[PDB]
Amino acid sequence: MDIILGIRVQDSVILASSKAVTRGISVLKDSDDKTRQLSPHTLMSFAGEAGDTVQFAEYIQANIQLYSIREDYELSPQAVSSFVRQELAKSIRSRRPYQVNVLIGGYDKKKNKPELYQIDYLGTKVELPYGAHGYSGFYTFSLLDHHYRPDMTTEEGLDLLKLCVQELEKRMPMDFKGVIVKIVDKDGIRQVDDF
Amino acid sequence: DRGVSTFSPEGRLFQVEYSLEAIKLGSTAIGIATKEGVVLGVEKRATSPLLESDSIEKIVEIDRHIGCAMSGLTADARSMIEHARTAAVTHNLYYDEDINVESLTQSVCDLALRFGELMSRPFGVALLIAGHDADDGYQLFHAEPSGTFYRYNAKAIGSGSEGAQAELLNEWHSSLTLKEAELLVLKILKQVMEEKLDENNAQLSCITKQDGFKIYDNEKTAELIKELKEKEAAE
Amino acid sequence: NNYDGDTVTFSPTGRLFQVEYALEAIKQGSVTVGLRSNTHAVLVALKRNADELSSYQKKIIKCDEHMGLSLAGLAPDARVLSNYLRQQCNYSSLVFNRKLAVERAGHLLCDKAQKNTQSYGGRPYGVGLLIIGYDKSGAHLLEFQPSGNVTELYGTAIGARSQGAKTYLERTLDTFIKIDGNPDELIKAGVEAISQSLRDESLTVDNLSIAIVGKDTPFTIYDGEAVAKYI
Amino acid sequence: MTDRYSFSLTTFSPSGKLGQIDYALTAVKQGVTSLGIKATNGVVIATEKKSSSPLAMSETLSKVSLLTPDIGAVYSGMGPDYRVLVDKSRKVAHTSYKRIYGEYPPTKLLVSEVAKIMQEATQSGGVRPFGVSLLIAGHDEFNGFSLYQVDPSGSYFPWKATAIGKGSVAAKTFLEKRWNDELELEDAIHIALLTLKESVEGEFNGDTIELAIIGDENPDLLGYTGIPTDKGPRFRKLTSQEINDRLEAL
Amino acid sequence: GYDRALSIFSPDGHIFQVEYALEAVKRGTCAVGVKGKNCVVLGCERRSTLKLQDTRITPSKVSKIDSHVVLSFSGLNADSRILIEKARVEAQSHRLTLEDPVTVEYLTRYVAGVQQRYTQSGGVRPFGVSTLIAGFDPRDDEPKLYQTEPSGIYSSWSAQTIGRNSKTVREFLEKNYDRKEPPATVEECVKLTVRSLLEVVQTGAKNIEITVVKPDSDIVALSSEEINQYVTQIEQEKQE
Amino acid sequence: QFNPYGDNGGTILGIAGEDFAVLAGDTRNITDYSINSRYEPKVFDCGDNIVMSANGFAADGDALVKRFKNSVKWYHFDHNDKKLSINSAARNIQHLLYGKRFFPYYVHTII
Amino acid sequence: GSRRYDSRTTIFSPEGRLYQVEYALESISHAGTAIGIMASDGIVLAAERKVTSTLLEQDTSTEKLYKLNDKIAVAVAGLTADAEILINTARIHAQNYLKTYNEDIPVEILVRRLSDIKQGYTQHGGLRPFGVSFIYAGYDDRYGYQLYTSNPSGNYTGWKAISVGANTSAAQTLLQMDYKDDMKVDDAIELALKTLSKTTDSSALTYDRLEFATIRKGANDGEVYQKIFKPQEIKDILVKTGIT
Amino acid sequence: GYDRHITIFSPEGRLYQVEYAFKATNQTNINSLAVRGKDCTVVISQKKVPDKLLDPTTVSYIFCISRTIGMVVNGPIPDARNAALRAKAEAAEFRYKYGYDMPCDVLAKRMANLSQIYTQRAYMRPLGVILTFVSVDEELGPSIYKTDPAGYYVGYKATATGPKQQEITTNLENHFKKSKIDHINEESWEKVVEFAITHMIDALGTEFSKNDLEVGVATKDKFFTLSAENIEERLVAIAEQ
Amino acid sequence: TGYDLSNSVFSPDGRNFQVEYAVKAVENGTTSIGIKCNDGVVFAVEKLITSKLLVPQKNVKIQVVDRHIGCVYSGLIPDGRHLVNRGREEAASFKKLYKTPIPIPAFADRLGQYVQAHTLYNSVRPFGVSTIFGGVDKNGAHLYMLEPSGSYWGYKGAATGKGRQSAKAELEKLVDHHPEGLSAREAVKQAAKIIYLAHEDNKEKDFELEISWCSLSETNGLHKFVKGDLLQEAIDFAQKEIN
Ligand SMILES: [Cl-]
Ligand SMILES: [Mg+2]
Repeated sequence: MDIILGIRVQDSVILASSKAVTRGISVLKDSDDKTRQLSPHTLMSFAGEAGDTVQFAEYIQANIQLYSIREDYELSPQAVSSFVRQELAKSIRSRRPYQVNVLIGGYDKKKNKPELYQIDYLGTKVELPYGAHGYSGFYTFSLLDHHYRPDMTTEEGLDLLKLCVQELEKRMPMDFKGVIVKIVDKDGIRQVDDF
Repeated sequence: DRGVSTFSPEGRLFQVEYSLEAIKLGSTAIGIATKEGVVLGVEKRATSPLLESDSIEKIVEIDRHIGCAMSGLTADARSMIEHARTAAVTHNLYYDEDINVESLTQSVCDLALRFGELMSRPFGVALLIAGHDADDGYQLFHAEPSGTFYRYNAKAIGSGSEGAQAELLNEWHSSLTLKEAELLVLKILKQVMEEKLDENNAQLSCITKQDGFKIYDNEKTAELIKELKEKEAAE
Repeated sequence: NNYDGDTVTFSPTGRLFQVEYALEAIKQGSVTVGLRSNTHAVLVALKRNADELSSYQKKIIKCDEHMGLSLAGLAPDARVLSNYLRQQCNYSSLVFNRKLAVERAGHLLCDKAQKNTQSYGGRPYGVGLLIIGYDKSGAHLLEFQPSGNVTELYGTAIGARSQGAKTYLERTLDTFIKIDGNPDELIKAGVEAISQSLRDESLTVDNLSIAIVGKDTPFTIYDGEAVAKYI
Repeated sequence: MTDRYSFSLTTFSPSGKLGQIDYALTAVKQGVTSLGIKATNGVVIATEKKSSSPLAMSETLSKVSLLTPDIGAVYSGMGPDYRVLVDKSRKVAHTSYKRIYGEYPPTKLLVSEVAKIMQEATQSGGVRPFGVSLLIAGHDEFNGFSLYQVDPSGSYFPWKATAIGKGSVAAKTFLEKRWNDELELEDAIHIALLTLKESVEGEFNGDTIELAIIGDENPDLLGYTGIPTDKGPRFRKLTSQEINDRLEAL
Repeated sequence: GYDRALSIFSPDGHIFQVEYALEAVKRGTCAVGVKGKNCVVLGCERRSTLKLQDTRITPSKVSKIDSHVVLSFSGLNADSRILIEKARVEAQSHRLTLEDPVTVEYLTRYVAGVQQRYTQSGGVRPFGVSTLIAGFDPRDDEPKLYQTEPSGIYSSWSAQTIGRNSKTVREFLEKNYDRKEPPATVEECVKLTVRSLLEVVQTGAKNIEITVVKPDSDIVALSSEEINQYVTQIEQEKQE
Repeated sequence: QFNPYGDNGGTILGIAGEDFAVLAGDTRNITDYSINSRYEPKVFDCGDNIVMSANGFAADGDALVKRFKNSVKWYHFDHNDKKLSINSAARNIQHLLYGKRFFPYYVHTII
Repeated sequence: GSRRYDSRTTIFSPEGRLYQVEYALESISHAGTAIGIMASDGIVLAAERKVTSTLLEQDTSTEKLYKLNDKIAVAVAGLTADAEILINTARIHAQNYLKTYNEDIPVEILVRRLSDIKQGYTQHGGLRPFGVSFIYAGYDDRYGYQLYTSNPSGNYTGWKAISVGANTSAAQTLLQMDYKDDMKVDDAIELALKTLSKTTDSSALTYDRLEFATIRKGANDGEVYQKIFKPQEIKDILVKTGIT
Repeated sequence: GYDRHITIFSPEGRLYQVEYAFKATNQTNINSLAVRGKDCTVVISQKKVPDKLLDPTTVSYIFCISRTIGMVVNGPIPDARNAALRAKAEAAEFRYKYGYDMPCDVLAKRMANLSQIYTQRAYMRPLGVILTFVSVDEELGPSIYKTDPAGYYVGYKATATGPKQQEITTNLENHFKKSKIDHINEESWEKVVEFAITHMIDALGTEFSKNDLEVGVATKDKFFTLSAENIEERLVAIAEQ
Repeated sequence: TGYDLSNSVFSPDGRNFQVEYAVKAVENGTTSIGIKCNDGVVFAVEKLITSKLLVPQKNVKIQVVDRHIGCVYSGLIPDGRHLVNRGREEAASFKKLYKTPIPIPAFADRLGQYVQAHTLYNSVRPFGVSTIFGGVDKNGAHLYMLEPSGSYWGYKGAATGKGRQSAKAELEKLVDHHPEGLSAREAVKQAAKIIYLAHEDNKEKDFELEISWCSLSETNGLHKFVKGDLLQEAIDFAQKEIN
């Protein structure tokens, strides 16, 4: 875990998530996908304590999938984000809290608008044009403050994302073995294979 | 009404005796024990021709060395089998060995009387538990909802039980081969069954030390049925 | 009649019919005999089979190295009670490094059976037991009934036609009590006692079941070819 | 041991009747008459003090009970069932309201809580319904004065004026003739005493009649001074002397 | 807690509460399942004593348990929701631990186990519901159709019907369904299903529901006009 | 603060032959620099030709042996006087020990 | 023991019916009639109060019509006390959903859960079922305007127009006759009152014996308004349609 | 007719088990009486010891609940003792929780509320007893409060309980008509006990020896029972007047 | 009717028929007695010798509670044991909290409340025993008799079982003839006689006598069984009186 980014543009939400899984002085894997599809138009990336991350991601995934089957309907990104926030808000006062930070990128089909939510392990939710968790934000936020425009295309958003990854690869201490990039729009979720 | 765990004036538990009547309504199941193995056979009894008969699962594996056949309210047997399987595997985990067939049966029979006012009623199903262990060799047990189990050389349960048991009385001897026992189950099943016996409405199985518990294919049983008919016509 | 629906109800004459119906299950059970001298205590049990293809229902259960019983009635209830005895015998050993007295064994069974006769929902035990044992005060023989009543005896018998063996032992009392330091002769007396309860059937090799405990003899059960000596 | 009665003792009969509720209402019918009348500037509740024995001190037995400083209750039916309901009603006013909002509940909501308790005795395991009908009079800032009736079923209805118990049928007819929407509190007390005389048979005075009002705030009954917003209880029980004064000009 | 043993044996060896639950199933609207060569079709009756209904929002008779398995039923409607909910939860729980969706056999075995538990648990009555569970196992093109009932027994069927007048439609299917050659196409399977319901239903208007399930989570419900075309076609061939 | 463990010292040794096996152990019991007993046995015959010793903290060692001896007893009751094989005894003891994984028996056990 | 006195509320008849559910429905058939009519631009709820007394306070009274949230209301038919237990549960459930998802609860979801509660009382617990039938009238952004009913069995269904309580047979026939799909709210108001006026057991239908409510999008732009009619407003609407 | 076996309503709105519990009250065939003085409250009860083998000192239906409160029971002794033990526990707990001695009338209410529960809850039967509580309350003065199986309770100027209760009741009624006051206008408790015995003798029409009576007296800060000799001394005083 | 089918149900009389039915079971049982004496109490019981096969002196019916209380009962023997087991728990918790051994009157109420509790619910059965018990405490000697209803009183002499009326009559004579008091050693001898006299109502089977006693002087305030020479002496005294 470590680097998870998110950028909301005109017609889509783009999530970038590092591929490295490190334990001790060994990079155990360099192709790890730190994300789960909660519903056809909602994607959640995650980062934090080992084990907790996936266990939480999959638990949320199961619940949203259960809801979808029960009501034969897809929950809005806003609704999913609120559900996730509450689960974390419960967790923090538990015996052993989930130490997991997430980004929820979704496309609301009723509003025809992309939405990006940033939620930390405390259950602190914020809707943002761009978001990051961990040390990443200390570089990317200022970079995006400068280069981001609200009316950008998906292609422009990917170039803007490339600029972030380049900066992180230059100034971050750890080798995070690149990122997996996924786009969330009106047509659902797809992965960019060449990044 | 009246209590579930009530004794009759003759000194029997009403509910246990009534569950025995339910088992008499069930389909026939036969077991025969030999020195070469133990054979288990059942009547499938499909309620309609549209029902896919191969989905009727009345013979069941508990462990590699223990098999089980059922008769009566077969839905009730699911939790009994589950318990048997867990008991067998759990014993292997705790002791690094196979569990004795008698010990397994005893564990299943402990559930039987755990009912009252625990579950609400006794089981409505009887089990034939067949297996092998190193100590007492090939064994066949009849487990009832009374909590009682008897070892048998051969045993029939279900609707055609009393007629089949009398037939097993004459036919069984201590030097039966496995092949002889297979035919004997098929013979006796064909006698007590309503519909005509074939590979689709009857199922065979066995447990041997070497190969463990095996349910026979419909192709294999069909050849044993054909072998049986030829031998009866031959004299 | 109207007062036999459950164990919590007394009859107008002060009877507990469910307890009496449980007592009736014992009378249906196969005969078993108990007797002792001053050195040894012996259980002799007639085992019963479903048919010629079936095995013979095991009647005798070991509780500890120095104690055990024979049963007559519902076998699962005997398994529950014998298990309880095993635990109580074992508790006495682990905690106090003390072999459980046969008298206390009886007291514990009495109190366990009683609780089932005073509460709604439950039922009485449907089995009678004959407990033998050798403890610090010599050989013992107990008779347990599921009413709760436990009784210490020189000899007794329970089950179907148990009156025949019980009469014999009542005559033989003076003889068998002084069979000290001789196991085989005390068993012979027990085998002759149970024979008085036989009708049409006789004692065969896989029919008879004998158990013995004594001064220098742990509780051991004899079945199969080991009892051929006494036929 | 233990409560084995975990099943309903009140069930639907083939005709659709809930037997125990009907029978509870029959018990209420047998009970002594009580009534309530709503005025423009107050509410009055009244009942007869049926003495079990002349040696008994009827002052110690209070049929009209304060629930909150602005809410009072009276009943017809089984007294013991009423007494415990008053205990539970007083407590629920604190636990489910005052300890949360820092103020007393409005009449309608306290009534609602009492109704809930009585409904549960109609459905819960191993219990019979309460054998009483309550008349609850009260005041609150935003609803003003109000009067409610609560039946064994747990149903409650708001009334301008009504009566329950022994001679309720005749008493309700009497109240229909006399009641108007311009009644002052003193006029309602006068009518209450007239209505009650019809049902009472023996002695009719301040010692055999129990009567309380929900009217103006009573600073003299508050017990302390210094807080301007706290002006005292609107519930006041009329004294034996105060009743007799009005019985002369009857 | 309420402990009473409601489901108990009778002198003749019957559990009346389980058998009375079957009567509730017999009262329920007819439901039929027919599996073809490459598909399964679930047909369902809807009683026409209810006009002024709102079919948009009214609970549909066929329910999706997962994207690849469906469940229809006959009997008490309120009871069916409880089974469907439990099944749906177990479906997601199976995906979570095994990392693979349920097989139709497994899902059926679970639902049947729940029904059985309610026949020997204290304080509860059995489910007055029999179900038809149909679908396709993951990465498998062999059609699956299973039936469950209040007792807890379950089994696989080439074709089967449950509910009121089911014995009439079972009679129809028994002669019209060939084991050696099942309905080769979707059209053939739907037609045979509609035909079988037309023996019992009344009118082929808003009384018949049809749901077609195909491999790889391909489930679609037919509309009124689509079903009406089968009804119109069958009646014209009948007049002969 | 109360310390629930102690060290009773001693040492044990087991060797296996072709048709035999030995399990030896010194008879000294100690706490700190004092001797408690010069003859306190800690190698026991547990039945079914199994000898056992649990060396380290004697209170935990005696408890474990006691439990295993009791395990042998109940194995007989529950499985028709079957002899507990050495391999089966080993696996049983694993479970006894691991049952107290989060409050261990401070012993090195040999059978 | 106590077995002797157990009614066994959650069992099947030999015919496969639930005794207590059937008898609860028999109870509900004597309760005051409640009608729900769904129009294209709103929903009407109309209900007849049970034999009113002249000294009953009418304006500060609530017997038939209850508010569950800002978008959903119910009409009651049966035991009021039972209905209030279920209504508070429903009100809480709606707030739980809103707290969890930050969205108003879809009508069906609320209905299903309330119906599931009723179902439980018929299958386990040994308690009597709730002697209540609801008409749910509500709106959400998925299905728009919706009418549902639930009964003591825990079974619920959707409707264009429906009646519960007394004389449903006669009421349903009249609704089935005059109802059509392109109907407006003001027309549905008139239909609801006309149906009650003919099916009533009373001599004449008056304002004091009625509860009335509408759920329109008659607020300002793309938002729903609940209107629980006041006594004077029922008096006026009764004159306007020419019943009095 | 199972509505007569448990505490549920009959068609005419009655609880038969409660009514039958009232009849259990008189099973002992003992009459009790309670009156108030200026400074005291006196309670007296008949004492009948039929068996010669009984230890007469252990035969009692009067109980010392707390230091200040006394209680006499009309009904079978098992239920009487059940009620006594509970009342003792309640009075002790009250003092611990609220820091002052439980008043007579409050204990009566508490025991009455418990009795009420048995009339509503099915698994619990009512106690077949009538509990008469007496004290000299520090706020209300001399106090008599009585409880029954229905859960009813009320204060009394004076009271009587038992088979011949009505004869005793009217006897007392006529006295208070005559005296025109709520109590026995007497200084010492000795003479109030004498009044109680005198008016019981007149009402019942029987003469009493020292062993035929049982007396309890409540004064400020203590309730106590009288011995046989204390009663004998009291009987002598009546006879010599 | 049906008022007698369920425990804790009042009949129209105000009676609990189930308790009265339990009394019948007590009346069916063997005879047991209790005699209060100068500085203690004596207990005795009839043991019917059903068969020659019964081991003499080895079916003990009298039970001890704590170290100073003796209990004996007639009726359903198991029910009596259950009551004693409770008595022992009650006496143990009293001594645990209050240090001093439980007084007899205190102990009497503990059993009384427990037995009475078994008349409050239909889910339990009343006790099928009348229990005679007592001992020596700080206030001296106490004898009690407890019945199925929960009713108990203190006694000068007590008797219950099949021969209760015969024993009661004999007990009443002792109270009359010895107003100053009866000694402990005398009471043991008298107890033997009264059991032998009460055996006339159960004379088919012959019986075995069993006696126990608590006395401040003779047993030092502790409960002991009468055995050996003192037992045979009491048997001979009884044998001489019947002839
Ligand atoms: Cl209270
Ligand atoms: Mg009661």
